Amino acid sequence: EYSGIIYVSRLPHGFHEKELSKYFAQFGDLKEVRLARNKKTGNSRHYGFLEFVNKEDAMIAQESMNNYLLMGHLLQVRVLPKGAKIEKLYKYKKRVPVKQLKDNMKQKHEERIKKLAKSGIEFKW
Amino acid sequence: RKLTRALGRGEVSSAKRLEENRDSYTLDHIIKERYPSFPDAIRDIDDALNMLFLFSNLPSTNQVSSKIINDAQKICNQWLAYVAKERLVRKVFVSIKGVYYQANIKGEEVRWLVPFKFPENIPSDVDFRIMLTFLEFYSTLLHFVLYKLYTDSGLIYPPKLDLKKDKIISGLSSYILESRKYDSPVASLFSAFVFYVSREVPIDILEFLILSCGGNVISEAAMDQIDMSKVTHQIVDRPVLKNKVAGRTYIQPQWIFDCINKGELVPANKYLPGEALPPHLSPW
Amino acid sequence: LRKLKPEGNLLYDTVRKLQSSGKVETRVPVRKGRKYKQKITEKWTHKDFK
Amino acid sequence: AIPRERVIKAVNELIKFTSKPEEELKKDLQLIVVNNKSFTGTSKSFKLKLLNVKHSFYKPWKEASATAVKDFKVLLILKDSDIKKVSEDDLFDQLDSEGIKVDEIICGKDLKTVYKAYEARNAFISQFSLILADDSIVTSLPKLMGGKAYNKVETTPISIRTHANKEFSLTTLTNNIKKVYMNQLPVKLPRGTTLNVHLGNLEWLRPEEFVDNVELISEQLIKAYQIRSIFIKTNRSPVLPLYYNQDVLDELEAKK
Amino acid sequence: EKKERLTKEAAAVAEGKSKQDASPKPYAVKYGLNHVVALIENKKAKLVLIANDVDPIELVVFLPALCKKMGVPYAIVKGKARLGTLVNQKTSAVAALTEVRAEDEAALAKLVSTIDANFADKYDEVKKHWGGGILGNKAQAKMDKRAKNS
Amino acid sequence: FVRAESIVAKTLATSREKERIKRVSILEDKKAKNETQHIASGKDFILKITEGLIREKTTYDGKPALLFIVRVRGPLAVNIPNKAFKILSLLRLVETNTGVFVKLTKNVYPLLKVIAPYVVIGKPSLSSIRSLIQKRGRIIYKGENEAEPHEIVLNDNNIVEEQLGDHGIICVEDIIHEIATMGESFSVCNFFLQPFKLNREVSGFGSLNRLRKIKQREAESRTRQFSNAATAPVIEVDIDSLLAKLN
RNA sequence: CCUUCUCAAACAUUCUGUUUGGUAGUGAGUGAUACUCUUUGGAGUUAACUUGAAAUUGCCUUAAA
Repeated sequence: EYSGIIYVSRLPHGFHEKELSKYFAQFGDLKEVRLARNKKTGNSRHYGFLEFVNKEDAMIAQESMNNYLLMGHLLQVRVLPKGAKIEKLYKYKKRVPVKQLKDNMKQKHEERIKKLAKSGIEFKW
Repeated sequence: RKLTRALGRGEVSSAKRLEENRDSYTLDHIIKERYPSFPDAIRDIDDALNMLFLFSNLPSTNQVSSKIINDAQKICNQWLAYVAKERLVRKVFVSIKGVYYQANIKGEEVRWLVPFKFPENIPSDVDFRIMLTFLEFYSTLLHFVLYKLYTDSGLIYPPKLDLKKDKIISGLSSYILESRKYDSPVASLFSAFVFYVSREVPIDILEFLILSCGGNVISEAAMDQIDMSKVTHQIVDRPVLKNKVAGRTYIQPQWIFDCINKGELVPANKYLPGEALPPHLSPW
Repeated sequence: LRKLKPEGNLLYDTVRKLQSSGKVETRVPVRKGRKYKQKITEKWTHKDFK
Repeated sequence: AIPRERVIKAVNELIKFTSKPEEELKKDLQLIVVNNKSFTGTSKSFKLKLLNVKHSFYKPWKEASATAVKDFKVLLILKDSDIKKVSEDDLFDQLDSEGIKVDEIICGKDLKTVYKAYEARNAFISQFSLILADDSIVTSLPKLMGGKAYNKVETTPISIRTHANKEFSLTTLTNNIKKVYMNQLPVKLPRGTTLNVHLGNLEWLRPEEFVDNVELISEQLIKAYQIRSIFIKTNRSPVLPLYYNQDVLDELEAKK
Repeated sequence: EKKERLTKEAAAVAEGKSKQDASPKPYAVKYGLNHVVALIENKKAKLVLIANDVDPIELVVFLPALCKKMGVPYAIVKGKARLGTLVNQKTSAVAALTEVRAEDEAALAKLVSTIDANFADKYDEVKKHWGGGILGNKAQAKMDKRAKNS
Repeated sequence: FVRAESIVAKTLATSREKERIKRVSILEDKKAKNETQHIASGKDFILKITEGLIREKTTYDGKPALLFIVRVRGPLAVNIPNKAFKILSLLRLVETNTGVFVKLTKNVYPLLKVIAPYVVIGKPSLSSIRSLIQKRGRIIYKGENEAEPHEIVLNDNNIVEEQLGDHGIICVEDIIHEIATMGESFSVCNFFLQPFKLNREVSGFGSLNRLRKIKQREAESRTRQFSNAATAPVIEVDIDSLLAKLN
């Protein structure tokens, strides 16, 4: 038999933790919610997780929204076995001397030149 | 019902088709059988004109359908332009509830109101659709009788109105007259006069009187968007007045009221405010 | 005359003229009213969706 | 500037290198790269810097895709008011004479209606290699067509002076498209310091024309962005220094 | 719309001299029952719709079986006037879709993927179950009190 | 219940509004800072839409003038942003189909540019303002009574004396001249006037008037353009013809 | 169940030329060529290739009722 945790999928844009919380409050008191945001130019990879409190709340929500529709994604949803222990996905926003390095440039210029020379593709300079 | 069926089923092109393809009702046969025709009509138009000039002033909201209002305003101004161009007013009496008039139009002397142009407030205790229906009947009535009037005078009925005038004043300069002596003496009083009215006083009742008693006019407020060449008179109801000039007498409208109400053309001696007034000297 | 505040509601007064001159009966516009409950209950379909 | 004989022997060196050791298609197309001081940071522009060139390679490209299967070809996307104004008869009068041909004409309402279905969107546009869009539209596009087009420079859009100020008529653009086809080419500018450019391919025009073309763009780029150093490869090879400027290197911490 | 199309195309064929194809192609549902069932067994449908509420049910019972056989994604809509709303008839009792403008190809293709999600597994349980085994409240309370006492 | 489709469309609409308001606000910030190397176009523009319709674009080069505006509902999903809630709460245009006048300038132009999708705009005529103020208009007034859950229609110019005699102002006709000719500073009047509660042009929900609602929505979504370009012109109409319906 | 930053200047007229600036994205991944930084922490830049928008875990009031 299952756990209260749920897996969801195929989310569209504009659908965030606030939307999940306010929507799925209706199917009972929600314990905690979390979705999948990118850690780079932070936007969703269109899935998430939730447990409202209960196994029965989870399964009735799944029975309702198993193949639910909106514009041209459609939500699929999975009740899990016991536990399954949401652990991760901290929320991520959109993350935002001269002569010494000149000698470094000057020497590694020669280094790349000898590297292409010993490939071997011969070169002056 | 058909339209409702249509809009439930969609079919909005068909709904427009239904609405354009209908022929609503008219009341010409009702009038021209109920009133035989002319003297009775002009006798009993008074209660019509009262409610019309009321509805032209009161505000638009639900229960109003302000197309109604602009129609009533149009026929009101048509009526006023006809009677003022043909120079018939016989009494005037200012009061708190607007002003009553009196005119010997083709025999019987019709008395009627034109209220003050101000934002009255509504009870929401009166029942309205009855009064609207009254108005629709009266509007049709006046449309018929006024067509008859313009025609028997001989005139281009109904009057066009130039938008550049309508957008500045929306007055009696609008609804311009095109054809196809007088009441002797009280027509053509102020003959060859010019009144520069101050902005301070409301033209809403000055201009019917002034144009009935023939004389040209210019307003202060009229030139807000855009000469005093031959101006003869100045009018104001302000305590202080400046820079007053010698070309004009600086007078009050009770002068006009007494002048037409007695047909005497009293001087402007008891005038040039802020001296007090000969109080109203009502006709009754 | 700028001082002049008009007074008296022409709606009330002309309606008095209407009721006075024997054209119309004296009346309220009075708003809605029901005698019985017009009972609510649930459709068959919502009742048996199980 | 670069020694032109160094440029000559460099291109000879590249072609004789790649002459002998999908694979050749991946490994033959020429790329040219440049480092600069630093590019415009925290500002993701998507315009393309248009260089002037004397010999374009798109005529070889159509000549090569006539044999190959990819069918190198053009796109042209317009404002909504314009497809009714324009037709294929006019370009049939104009462009076949000087010897090219447009493939189709299309609008943005069609972009947002029939080139949704993102699969079908990318499948549609990946057929196209060369993209021409309006100055008016270029800002609006990336909400419409999406970054799959913009990562690749083939798909990535470009403005064009369409509107003869005002009340656009065709000829002011029909000559401009001839100019940008035959005598100008794009350049992209990413974040950071590095900038690669898909110059062309080795089966297209000879080294004797490629050499003065690269000389042209290099001399107009050294003045443009205060570039750091210049290299080349074809799609695996290590970087070939043909201009390594050092007076440009000393002002970097002077900026600080 | 037809008569506007005709008064267009009469001038179009009189002056422009087309083949009566100057006007464009239509893209529309196809709504006669015999039309539908003829198109099926040519497999010229991508979605058909079926109305539950038909008392002459013999008209309709063969359709889901036949659509299953020909592998076409049937669907039983609730309401026949609902289907008439989109043909401009009172009742149609079916509608179909065979050819679409490109801008809803994904819409249709995904709609099919919803429909078979709603039906393909439900087909096993619809047929093994004889509906309508239900009693009224008095008999129900009778047997409930009997089970309670026993 | 809360219509999940409506939830997500609401989120998208408010996010799009957030994008465009931030866009134009920071645009105007860098305009005022005058570092104008990277801006698409450095000047205002004015589209005077008139009557498939007739379009005329122009620039301000103020030459200041006045305008009259109305809150219209929309667009169509949005839970509002603070960065227009504060503005229109100051301007007293919420509880919509409400009218207020305004004096135009460069301080206030971009405020029109942000509020524009929520609102309809155009200049009035002398007849139109005269009709408006003689038919409509209200006052908050205090003394000897009346702890102000209060409203008063204009019927007394002695109120204009006792509240604007300090300005040397009586005579709401004289107020109207001040307004129409842009006389002495326009601002006691704007802060005072208790702005106009106009009427919805069509009540209905009979099968007839529903049709007029649909035609009305066709007309407004035709004439208005929520282009959100951040360089697009302002929109201006025949208000003289419109408030004939709306008054 | 919305629907997308769909033009601005300068010049001299060529209805047409030069320059100017104007976009921060569906995501998932596939392997892979080179450049900066600074301390290992790799952050950012660099060829092209698939996927039905795919998927399980990377500190305001009439748009009401």
